[PDB]
Amino acid sequence: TPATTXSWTCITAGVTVXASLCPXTKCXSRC
Repeated sequence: TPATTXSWTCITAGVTVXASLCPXTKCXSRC
């Protein structure tokens, strides 16, 4: 796995948590 320096993996994994609680996350962002 050519996972250089925090690529897609780092992106998706982190994004997911924020959109979980992070304010503004359920306001149409996921609904």
